[PDB]
Amino acid sequence: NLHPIGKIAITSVHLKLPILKGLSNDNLSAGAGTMKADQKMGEGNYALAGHYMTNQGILFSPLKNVQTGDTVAITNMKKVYTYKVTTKQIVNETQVQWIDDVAGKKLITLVTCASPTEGEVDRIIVQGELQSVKKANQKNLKIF
Repeated sequence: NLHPIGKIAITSVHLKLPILKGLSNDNLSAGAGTMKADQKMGEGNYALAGHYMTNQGILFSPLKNVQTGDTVAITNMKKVYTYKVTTKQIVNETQVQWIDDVAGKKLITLVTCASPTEGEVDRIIVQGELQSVKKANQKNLKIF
């Protein structure tokens, strides 16, 4: 009853989660929440945040194991957008610049806490560049 607007797959770390609109605590506990009101898949910098771990278990923690070169796919069930990871950082929560649109680039930015410890101030950032956009068919949707 959070009404997902998509799904995210990172095959390299066996992550498959719903994409939800906004960073409600429920959204962050269930999957990847859109960090900006006006972002679109395959445009500017598409920013997604998820909790490191929930009561249930691991959620966006796998981001710590993502490597430069790994593929990240998102879909809205119209098109499938595949990104290639270009960097992974541990950064301070103050570094808001990481989610900003970057002129002439099509980026995805994935954010989670650097650990599950209470009052964690650092964030794992995985960022990638758009490699392909497809029609959401049988072939392209298999990974979700």
